[PDB]
Amino acid sequence: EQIAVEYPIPTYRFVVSVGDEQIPFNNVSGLDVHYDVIEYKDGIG
Amino acid sequence: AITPEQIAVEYPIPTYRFVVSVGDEQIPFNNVSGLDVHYDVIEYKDGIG
Repeated sequence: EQIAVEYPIPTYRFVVSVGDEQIPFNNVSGLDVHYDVIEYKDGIG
Repeated sequence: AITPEQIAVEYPIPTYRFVVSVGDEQIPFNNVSGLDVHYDVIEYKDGIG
């Protein structure tokens, strides 16, 4: 009983601080982590 | 309509799947090359052609 449901956080409820001061921004993007892929192949498969 | 046996019999073989044995042991490898046979050429010319 009492199934609990949670919804994701809205995207507009964010606060940005640069250095040690808070600056009201309008849009922040690009916080991505990217790793290269190294591949090695042998003759036997 | 071509069956896999027909491909095994008549089609050419690719060059990416191979096994290498060194002495009495098998060692995986990434690239093998240089398996060439070369002969020298001996020439002799006559005065009449």
